[PDB]
Amino acid sequence: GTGVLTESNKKFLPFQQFGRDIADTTDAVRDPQTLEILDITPCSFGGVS
Amino acid sequence: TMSLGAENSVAYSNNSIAIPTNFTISVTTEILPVSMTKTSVDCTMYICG
Ligand SMILES: *[C@@H]1O[C@H](CO)[C@@H](O[C@@H]2O[C@H](CO)[C@@H](O)[C@H](O)[C@H]2NC(C)=O)[C@H](O)[C@H]1NC(C)=O
Ligand SMILES: *[C@@H]1O[C@H](CO)[C@@H](O[C@@H]2O[C@H](CO)[C@@H](O)[C@H](O)[C@H]2NC(C)=O)[C@H](O)[C@H]1NC(C)=O
Ligand SMILES: *[C@@H]1O[C@H](CO)[C@@H](O)[C@H](O)[C@H]1NC(C)=O
Ligand SMILES: *[C@@H]1O[C@H](CO)[C@@H](O)[C@H](O)[C@H]1NC(C)=O
Repeated sequence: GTGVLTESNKKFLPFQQFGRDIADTTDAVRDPQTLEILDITPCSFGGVS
Repeated sequence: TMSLGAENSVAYSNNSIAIPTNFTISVTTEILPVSMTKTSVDCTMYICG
């Protein structure tokens, strides 16, 4: 996926792996190493007039 | 069964009239929507990811 990775304060339960938004797309994910918790947010975008 | 309205009967006769002797200044409200929230969508960002 493409996005920005930022530090997250979400308290995952030890067994929990993903984090899903309303649209069932991975919002918060756990990296295989360091067992860290991140946020996945789409890059800046918008309309042009 | 819903009460259709308060029952009433006005005394009608062909030589009698009723004329007010006092008045009452009344204020009433009325709410009307004018414009909703302007919205816009992005085609590819929604259909695709
Ligand atoms: C003016 O007089 C008429 C009759 O004298 C009144 O009409 C009657 O009003 C009473 C009120 O309790 C009713 O019970 C009667 O049925 C009415 N008469 C008829 C024939 O229906 C009238 O109400 C009077 N005006 C006012 C403002 O009270
Ligand atoms: C018309 O109605 C008004 C209000 O319903 C009357 O004014 C009232 O008069 C009494 C006695 O003079 C006072 O105690 C109230 O405080 C008044 N009310 C208000 C809101 O000022 C008035 O008297 C009526 N008209 C007539 C000719 O009696
Ligand atoms: C891989 O990462 C884990 C998490 O810190 C660490 O304990 C381990 O030593 C690392 N192993 C290698 C080969 O880098
Ligand atoms: C009013 O109607 C009655 C019948 O209900 C009638 O007798 C009377 O003449 C009428 N009034 C007038 C002024 O004609």
